[PDB]
Amino acid sequence: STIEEQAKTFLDKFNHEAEDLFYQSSLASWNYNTNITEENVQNMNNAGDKWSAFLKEQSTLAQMYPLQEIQNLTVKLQLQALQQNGSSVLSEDKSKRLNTILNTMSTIYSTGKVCNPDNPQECLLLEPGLNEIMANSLDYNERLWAWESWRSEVGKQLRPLYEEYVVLKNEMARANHYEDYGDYWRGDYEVNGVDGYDYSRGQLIEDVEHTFEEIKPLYEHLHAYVRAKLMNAYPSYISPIGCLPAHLLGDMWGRFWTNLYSLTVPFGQKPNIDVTDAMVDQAWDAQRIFKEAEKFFVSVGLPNMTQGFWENSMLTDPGNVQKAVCHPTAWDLGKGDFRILMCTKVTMDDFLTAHHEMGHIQYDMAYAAQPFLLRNGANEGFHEAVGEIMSLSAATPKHLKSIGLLSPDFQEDNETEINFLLKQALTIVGTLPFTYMLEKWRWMVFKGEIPKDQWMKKWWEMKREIVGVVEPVPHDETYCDPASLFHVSNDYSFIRYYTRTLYQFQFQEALCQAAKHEGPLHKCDISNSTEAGQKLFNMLRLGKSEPWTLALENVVGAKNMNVRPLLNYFEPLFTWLKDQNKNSFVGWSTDWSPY
Amino acid sequence: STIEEQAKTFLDKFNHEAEDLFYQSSLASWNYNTNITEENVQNMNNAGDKWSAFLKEQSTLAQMYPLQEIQNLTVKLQLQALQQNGSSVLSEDKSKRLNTILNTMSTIYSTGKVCNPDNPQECLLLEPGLNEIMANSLDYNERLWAWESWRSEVGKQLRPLYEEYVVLKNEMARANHYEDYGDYWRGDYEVNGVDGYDYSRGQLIEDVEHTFEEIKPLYEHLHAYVRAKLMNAYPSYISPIGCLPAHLLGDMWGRFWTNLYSLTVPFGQKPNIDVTDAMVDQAWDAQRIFKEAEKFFVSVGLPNMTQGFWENSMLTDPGNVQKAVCHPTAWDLGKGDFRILMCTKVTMDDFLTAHHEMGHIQYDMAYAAQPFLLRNGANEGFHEAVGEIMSLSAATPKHLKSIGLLSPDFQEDNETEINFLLKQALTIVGTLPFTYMLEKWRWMVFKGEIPKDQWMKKWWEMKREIVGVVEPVPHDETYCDPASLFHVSNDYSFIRYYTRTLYQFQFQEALCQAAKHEGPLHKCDISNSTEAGQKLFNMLRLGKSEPWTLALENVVGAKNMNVRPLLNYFEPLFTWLKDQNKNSFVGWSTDWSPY
Amino acid sequence: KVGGNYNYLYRLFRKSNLKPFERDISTEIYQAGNKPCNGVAGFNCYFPLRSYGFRPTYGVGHQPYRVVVLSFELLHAPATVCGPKKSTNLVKNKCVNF
Ligand SMILES: *[C@@H]1O[C@H](CO)[C@@H](O)[C@H](O)[C@H]1NC(C)=O
Ligand SMILES: *[C@@H]1O[C@H](CO)[C@@H](O)[C@H](O)[C@H]1NC(C)=O
Ligand SMILES: *[C@@H]1O[C@H](CO)[C@@H](O)[C@H](O)[C@H]1NC(C)=O
Ligand SMILES: *[C@@H]1O[C@H](CO)[C@@H](O)[C@H](O)[C@H]1NC(C)=O
Ligand SMILES: [Cl-]
Ligand SMILES: [Cl-]
Ligand SMILES: [Zn+2]
Ligand SMILES: [Zn+2]
Repeated sequence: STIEEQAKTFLDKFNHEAEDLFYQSSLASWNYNTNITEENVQNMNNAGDKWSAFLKEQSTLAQMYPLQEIQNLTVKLQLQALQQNGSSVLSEDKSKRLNTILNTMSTIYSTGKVCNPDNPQECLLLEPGLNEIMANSLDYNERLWAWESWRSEVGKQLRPLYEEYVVLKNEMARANHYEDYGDYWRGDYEVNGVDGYDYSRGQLIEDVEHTFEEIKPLYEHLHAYVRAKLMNAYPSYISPIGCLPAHLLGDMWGRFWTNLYSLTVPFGQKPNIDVTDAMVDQAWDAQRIFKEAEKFFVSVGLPNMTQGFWENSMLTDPGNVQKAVCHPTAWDLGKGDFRILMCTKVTMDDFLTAHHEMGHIQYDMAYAAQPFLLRNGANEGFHEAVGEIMSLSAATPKHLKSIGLLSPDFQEDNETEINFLLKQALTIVGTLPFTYMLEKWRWMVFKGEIPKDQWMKKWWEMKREIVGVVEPVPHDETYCDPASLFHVSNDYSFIRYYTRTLYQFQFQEALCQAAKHEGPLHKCDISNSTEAGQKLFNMLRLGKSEPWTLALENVVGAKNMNVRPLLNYFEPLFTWLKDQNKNSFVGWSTDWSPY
Repeated sequence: STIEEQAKTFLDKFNHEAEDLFYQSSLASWNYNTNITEENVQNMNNAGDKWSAFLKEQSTLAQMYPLQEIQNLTVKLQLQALQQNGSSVLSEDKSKRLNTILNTMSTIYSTGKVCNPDNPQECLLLEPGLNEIMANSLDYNERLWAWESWRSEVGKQLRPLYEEYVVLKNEMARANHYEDYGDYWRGDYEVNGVDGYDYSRGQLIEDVEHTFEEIKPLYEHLHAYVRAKLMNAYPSYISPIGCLPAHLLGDMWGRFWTNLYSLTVPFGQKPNIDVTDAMVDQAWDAQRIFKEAEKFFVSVGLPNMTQGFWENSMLTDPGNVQKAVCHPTAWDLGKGDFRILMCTKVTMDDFLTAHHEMGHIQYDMAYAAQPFLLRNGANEGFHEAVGEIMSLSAATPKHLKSIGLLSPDFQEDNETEINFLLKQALTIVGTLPFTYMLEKWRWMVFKGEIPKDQWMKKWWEMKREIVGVVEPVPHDETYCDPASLFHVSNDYSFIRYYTRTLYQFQFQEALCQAAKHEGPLHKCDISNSTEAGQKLFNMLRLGKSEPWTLALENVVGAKNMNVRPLLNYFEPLFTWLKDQNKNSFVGWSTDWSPY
Repeated sequence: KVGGNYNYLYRLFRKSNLKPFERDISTEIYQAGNKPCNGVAGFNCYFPLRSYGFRPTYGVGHQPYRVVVLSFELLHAPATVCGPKKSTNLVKNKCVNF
């Protein structure tokens, strides 16, 4: 019997046993999340350790196959996903050291608390209080001091840990026949063994740079507009032709500019489209919202949720007697068990989040007929894109007025359209440069193109050049601004939020063509579009059993990433900004600084 | 849908539309040629401009395909033949300049007229009068002065134009991802994308030099014999061991030595085989000659001519009331329409020319089932070779006596055989060195290996070294002898007459083996040889849908050009010359000159 | 005609193959590319029907050929479709086979 038969038998046995054990582990984790108790904590803990040990021993047994004689691409991909040695390649000492470094990084970031000179006992941590200030504080000195102190307190303590983590991850990935940990991360988009759809790790950086080359103009104009609008709220601090401070972006790190809508509102006289009060007047609840989302999804042509979903899923907070995590979560426990954990309130935000979670559950159910090792999205960005397209199509005025939320005696106008487009750009296109520069800096650090004595200098220079955000005060090299972010200190890839942000519009523009849309892309609704629903399901069904490029070709018709749909989405907003971005010089001078 | 389906659809649409429009254009051009009238001229003009504009717009639309993802060699070749940008790559200014240069070159060569010191009003142009002199004049001074004056008048005026044309074509071809225009010309023989039959452009020069290395001895002996025979006709002017003047070759440029048979006749007592008077005695006409050619072609196993051929083709001059071009022409109007335009007279020359045109039409009909972009010969030399093999096989005494032209009471002898072989060598092998040296000089000029201040010097040195033709008088560098030729000033490739001259004998020797020949190659007749006819049709049917090397392998069995058949054809003549070329030293001394 | 008979058109592109004895008059723009083209003739969006342009100078392979298919099948209702039944003469005063 050739190695192929042995591999097939081992993969079948592993599929069965891992399905069982992963269902057990997901059930324990769900019981813990839905009810925070020591017993459920112990259940989650023992289930998790047993599942992880089973996976590790199976991977150890899977390494006994050379993988070069096999020809079945499915078995090949399953083994590649199961044969990855991982952190066990390094000696045990490096393993313990890296685990300790990661643990202390995560704890210092979580348990970080900043003491202030205002009072000896007025310390506030990051999540509460500090974010409230960074979001709603209009005082220059207050937010400046907070933004400076958080960094000076966290990055200065994390820098000695990052200096170890970088080199440790570099020596770990390099041992795995990779160039560095940055390349190991890019291995997710790696496609090999299939001519016509292959995709190397190195092509990702080039394609991302090419897409940013086209993203730049719209972001340049948006930044110019935000600057011109911030001169009145923060006078005597902003330059006409210079960059913007880092503590005026609305958040601790400036990842999202949602908090700037209150200051850069084009037309604040007319309020935005909000159906909150319109829901309580009709006595709406979580059940009704989720059933409306169900009717919307099935109208597109997707299957109805499982019976166990409405029975086992907890869609409303039972109160502070069964305590649970109030984060919107999609739970695919496996073996046909799907649930959604969300403290659904009567609000438009909860409506959109429920639509997103239902779309995620639909995606999860699409590829339910695939092996355990292939029961996942095409890549790290496809799932979130599929989940966000639903929230986008649902937030349109036409959909809100078709289901009875928006009154028929109201016709959208250009003012509200521009307002909504700009508010969406604050978070969709306003965060693309941040993610791009962060990922580029991390890649260059992992590759070694940036020496250890030039980390913060190169970071700030790249910030000034790409995002146009200048440093408020001089920063010594002992600082560590990148580590101040959750995804950087917690060892999480950040490029997913860029590729996913592009795939979102790639799918939106690909489904509007099937629905026979006749207006702008931001007014498209895939509701009642059976052809678009089927075209999407034909890709969600594949999951990970096929390359991500082939999956993209099924829906969008293109083999590689494309950003033209993103620009087409904000084309009216782009024209409006160009018409408004003529009172001052467009662009920023990186040589200028507020100090 | 992959790019391949789009390419196939576009190619089908283009095939249909281009077939229609090219049939229209060919019909207009035929109506013009067969009847020179302003109305037919306007028809040809508008049809031609519309067809050219259609072709240009289609090529512009064809460039939208990368051509690297496609794998079908047929579609690949069709696109390559249709995607060639051509002269449109350069800026419009260079285009207008090159068009003006070409136009003025062609007009100056055509409208060139030489005034002479004999009388102030005794000017004669090139085609009439001057050629008569250069062919039949036996006076040294007369032909010398004519040969010198034509050059001094035409080349001196064309040199400033050639200095521009060379650089313009070099900058044009180089922009097309080529090395120079000389390399662009060699692209016709380029074969790529098919291992085992590939052929690069650079290999053509090496193979041509290798074939000339074997052509040299026979040409050396032929030149020695012609020189030894010219000493009696032009005494006091020719050297025993030196080269030959340029004005004693029988033509303005010495391309063909046919006019030297009257002077270098081995045995002038016995006349050559001429069936002219034997045809008028039997009341022969164009119809009978063409029907005999038809019977000969079908006897080999080829299909009969189309019914429209005998109905639409004009095979005899109707007189000077429907004026037409008296040049023997094969017309493939397309869509199954084939015609032959020739003022067929009662002469052996007309017989051979009609056989040639009928063979060309047979070749054209062979690949009639191929796409429009592939309805052509394997290369620029295969068509003329296929047309000349028929005239060669038809001019044999056995064929002339089998059809009733030659009397049965006449058995060929060695004297007439040697006479015919030598007269054939005057035009077949006597012109190979001229073509070879001309093409080599043009290639070296296009590549830049010859500086601008060494054009004529290198030209004359290469002439002396290869062809053994010395310059009669000192020539200043303002002269331009190459431009004096039609094919050089009119921007026409000249290597076709060499590769074709070799393919002729390659096919002749390849078909004689199938006919079970038992004598010399010059006595072979492919008549009544069904196997040879089928072997030839199996290659003519391919046309351009397959590489020229594969086509050559089908008939000759060799993948590359070969000249051994050429030497085998003139092997008896070679032995006779060697036996006769012992009264004087064989070869020429390039250091000697008549001045 | 000497100028070309462009009255006869034929379909060159179609989404799928026609069924037996199927008739399709649709003249919609065949989508050869990725986008629908919004129903306009352009790049990657070709018109399905093409003309013939028969001329008297065309070859036998391209000349027009009028084709017909009389076509005869079986069901229930008896039919008047039945060939002519001929006849002979009338003889009298002699027993024959009628
Ligand atoms: C590949 O594996 C799948 C699942 O085991 C199987 O159905 C398929 O036939 C295999 N193909 C080959 C030819 O190995
Ligand atoms: C979908 O169909 C329903 C029922 O006809 C209709 O009420 C709703 O407006 C439609 N939605 C859209 C915008 O297509
Ligand atoms: C190549 O083109 C030919 C002729 O159109 C077609 O018959 C064949 O299927 C094509 N092959 C490929 C590999 O595309
Ligand atoms: C071909 O056959 C014809 C018919 O008999 C005959 O007249 C002729 O001699 C043959 N041609 C040759 C030279 O083989
Ligand atoms: Cl920062
Ligand atoms: Cl010359
Ligand atoms: Zn999500
Ligand atoms: Zn010819």
